[PDB]
Amino acid sequence: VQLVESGAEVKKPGASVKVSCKASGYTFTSYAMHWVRQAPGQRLEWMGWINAGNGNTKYSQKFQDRVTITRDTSASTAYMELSSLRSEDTAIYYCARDKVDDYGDYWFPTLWYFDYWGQGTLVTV
Amino acid sequence: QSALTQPASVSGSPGQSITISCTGTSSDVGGFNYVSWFQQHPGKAPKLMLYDVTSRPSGVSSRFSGSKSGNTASLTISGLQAEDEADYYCSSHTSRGTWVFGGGTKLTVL
Amino acid sequence: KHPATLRKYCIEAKLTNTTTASRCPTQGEPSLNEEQDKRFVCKHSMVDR
Amino acid sequence: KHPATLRKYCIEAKLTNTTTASRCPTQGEPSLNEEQDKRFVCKHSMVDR
Amino acid sequence: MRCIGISNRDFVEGVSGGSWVDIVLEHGSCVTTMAKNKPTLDFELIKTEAKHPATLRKYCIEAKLTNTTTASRCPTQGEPSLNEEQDKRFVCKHSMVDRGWGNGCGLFGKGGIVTCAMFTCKKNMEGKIVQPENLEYTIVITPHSGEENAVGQDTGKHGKEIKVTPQSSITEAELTGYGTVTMECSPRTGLDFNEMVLLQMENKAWLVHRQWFLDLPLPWLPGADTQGSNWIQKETLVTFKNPHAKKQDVVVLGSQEGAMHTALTGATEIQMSSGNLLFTGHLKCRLRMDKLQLKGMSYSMCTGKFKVVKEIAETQHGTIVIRVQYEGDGSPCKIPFEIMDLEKRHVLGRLITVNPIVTEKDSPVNIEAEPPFGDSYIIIGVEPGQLKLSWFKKGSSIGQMFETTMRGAKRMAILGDTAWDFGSLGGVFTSIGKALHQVFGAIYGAAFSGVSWTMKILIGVVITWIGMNSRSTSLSVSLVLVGVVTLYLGVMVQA
Amino acid sequence: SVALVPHVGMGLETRTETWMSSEGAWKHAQRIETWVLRHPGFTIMAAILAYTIGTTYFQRVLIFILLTAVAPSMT
Amino acid sequence: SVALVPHVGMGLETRTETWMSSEGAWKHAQRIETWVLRHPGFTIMAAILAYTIGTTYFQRVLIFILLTAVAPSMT
Ligand SMILES: *[C@@H]1O[C@H](CO)[C@@H](O)[C@H](O)[C@H]1NC(C)=O
Ligand SMILES: *[C@@H]1O[C@H](CO)[C@@H](O)[C@H](O)[C@H]1NC(C)=O
Ligand SMILES: *[C@@H]1O[C@H](CO)[C@@H](O)[C@H](O)[C@H]1NC(C)=O
Repeated sequence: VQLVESGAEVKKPGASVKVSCKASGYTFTSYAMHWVRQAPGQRLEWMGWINAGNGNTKYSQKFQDRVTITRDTSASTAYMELSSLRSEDTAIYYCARDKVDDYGDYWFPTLWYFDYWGQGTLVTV
Repeated sequence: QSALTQPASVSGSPGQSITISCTGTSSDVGGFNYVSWFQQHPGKAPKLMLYDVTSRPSGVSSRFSGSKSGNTASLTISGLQAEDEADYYCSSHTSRGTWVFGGGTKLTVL
Repeated sequence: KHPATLRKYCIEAKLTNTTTASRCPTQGEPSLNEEQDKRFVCKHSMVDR
Repeated sequence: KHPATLRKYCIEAKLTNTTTASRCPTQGEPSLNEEQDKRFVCKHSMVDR
Repeated sequence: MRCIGISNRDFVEGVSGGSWVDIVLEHGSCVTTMAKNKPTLDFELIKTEAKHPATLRKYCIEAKLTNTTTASRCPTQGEPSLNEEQDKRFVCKHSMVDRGWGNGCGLFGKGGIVTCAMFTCKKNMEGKIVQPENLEYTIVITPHSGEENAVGQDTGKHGKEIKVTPQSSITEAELTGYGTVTMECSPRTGLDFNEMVLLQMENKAWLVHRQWFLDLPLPWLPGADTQGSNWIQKETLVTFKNPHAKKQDVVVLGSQEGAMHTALTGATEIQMSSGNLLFTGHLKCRLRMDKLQLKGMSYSMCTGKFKVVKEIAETQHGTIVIRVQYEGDGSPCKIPFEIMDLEKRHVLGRLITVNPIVTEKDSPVNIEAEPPFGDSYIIIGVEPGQLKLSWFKKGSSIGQMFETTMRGAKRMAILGDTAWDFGSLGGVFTSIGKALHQVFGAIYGAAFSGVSWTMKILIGVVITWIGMNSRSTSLSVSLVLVGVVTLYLGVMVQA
Repeated sequence: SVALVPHVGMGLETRTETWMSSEGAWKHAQRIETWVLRHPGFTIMAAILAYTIGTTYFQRVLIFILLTAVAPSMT
Repeated sequence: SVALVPHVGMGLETRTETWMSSEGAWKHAQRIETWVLRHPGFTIMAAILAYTIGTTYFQRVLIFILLTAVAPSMT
């Protein structure tokens, strides 16, 4: 089980940066793919999750109108798209997984959520 | 459903036992057992040290123990080896279906 | 001529912004900020925990 | 030890921002924008017009 | 041990001489099986998938009328003609309008009139059918071991998932460390999919009766029509209006999606996107435990100290689950666990996680046990450092018996004539009961098909009254029994 | 219409929530309540007819309830 | 639903033809006939119940008619 993201990206303020996480070593469709940011020297921050089984999503209120999360089942890749970027969005973006229930609904997490992360993606502006 | 509170820094001489506190609300930490502790070394992704308040992953040492009392959940390290020096982040699945991460704490060990 | 509208009825709606909140057993009911607003349709139920 | 709040009951309250809306007879019901907020308490009644 | 924390969990106790037990699985429900020398297992039907569905009929729920043409005939000249009238993609109607000198006829009477509009479907609902050979049920067998989750293992839980298809209806689950279990399932009886239609409307799907689907009053294509230019029953979705016998107009009858949603009440909704997943089925299997064995039976009792790392909690089923951890010398060892009285001179409760063992020292094991009604004490460990925990169970034995009888009656109401196979170990009484229930259920389905629950209650009351006021005692009791049964079924139906 | 053949009584019922079960359990009975509230005149005549038709007391109530149920649902 | 409460008995009926008068004149009776055809079992049971509950041929026939008409509509 390994989660691989894209390379670090540098964006001018007001632009939109899209990052990706590639899920290998496990059934992509059976897991929910979370996005967690961390400003340099700040705490972690949950952004939202994409239910790769059926594409359902839930974003943190702080990103509801800006962050977009999408999946490619065949590519086994999740996408994190944060438009209207600002100065404060300079931070390493991580991707963490969480198994969805037997029916792919994913409304209750598993106690061991975020067990596997990605190395993170650095976005600067 | 706001950021959990943790001390900015924690220190402890090697071999001592060190305790970290994560204080939430009736929905973040006092309502559910979705309390997980993450260890992040600088320049690296976080590592799940504990989950379900007390449980730890298969590869996690037995020196890491978690407790939860009321709205506060605590993480205690016993051996406190040099490899235990890292930023420790607390998280919890809130009642609204979101995730809240504590501010994080740092262990200096020496 | 000049009939005044008496009542508007909805024949085709659409639901959006769905949200859920849960409580552990014996701890009463959960609270959703959207419950205050009257344009959100809400319902209380119990699920096994 | 560590009790969990189950319910919260109001003993002393206050009312502010009272507003009213009236409808001419036979024309239905009056409508208030604040009637859509659940922190506003409302009542419908009929007056002589 | 997934079957804890679910309110529909049901306990199957015992196997037959051949080491097999009959169990009926359900999607919402879960089954926990306990045998004397076999480990406790949790069986749940998680996924039922119908594959390769074939469309038998398309129904139009939102039509449209576009090219309206009309032709009029003067009185006493018969009905007029339109060439669109024998076009199948046009809906036509004949009527009579007043004709005279003003109209341009020259005779005073009723003149035949015909109007035609082209019928176009804007939205439809596909009723699909699946061959019973294409059902693939998915089951999960998790050994109720007490082991906690492992991150490193390829399977985080030791639950094993076995797929049962109608052709390959015999399969064995290999539970690592516990031997193997064999399921001899009967998919062909779980649902009669030759009398079912997978009715997919716009973005939602239901599992509905096939005659009900074929008797719907909507325009329909046969299902093989790619062009969609020959709708049948077009008049059910249009109205022809002739007021004052002066004109004739035809209008479409409005999107029928909401009327279809109202007509779908009482149909179980099933997913029909990215596969035809039904989460409402039940499956009957014969569970063979002969190759299933307890793990660590050749271990010695633990001599060290136990600490509870997860406070004892009571499940919804009247059992208790606690999580203990071991601080002793014997790496793998049997956990001493008893439910006794205060003086420890009587054994009151029985373990559900049979043979609790401690494989790894720094690895808690969580134990499900069934304490007796009232006060009881859970003793864990041996005398030096032994931990004794008190517990009170708030029920009563008569109450549990009543609840169990209610649960049995409810499963009879749901799985009529198949409930006998939920815990059967063979036997003459079980077979006699199943045969009598089959006969009576056939009669009941004949005499109560397509009737709402209120009608069921009314008929039950009438039958009970007839039985009560009956001269013969045998007929009186039989009718009162029939009335009570149909009253119960009407109360419990439509869920 | 299609909504008048609701698929309520066609067997096939599992231990899973069917479509519009809680909503549609009493909706017909509530419809009858509203109809009887709006049309009390017919109910009186139905009671009179039930009383005059059928000799036993059980018979009269059976007829009255049947008529009051058919009336609104005759559409 | 709304379709379950039609506008047929309102008393506002002029000489002009109404919305679906031609179509809906016999829809209910056709639907009852189709229901009886599809579900024969309940019809025989209703006949037996009406015969048992009615002392006279008028009571039996009326009760049977009411039972038959209510069963489909009640769904
Ligand atoms: C609902 O979601 C939309 C996005 O589809 C968003 O623009 C809007 O602000 C949300 N409104 C509420 C009340 O959540
Ligand atoms: C209500 O009244 C107060 C003064 O009592 C005023 O300050 C306020 O703006 C009014 N409206 C609201 C929404 O508070
Ligand atoms: C129906 O009317 C449309 C209007 O644009 C026209 O294009 C089409 O050819 C017509 N079809 C007929 C008259 O069959």
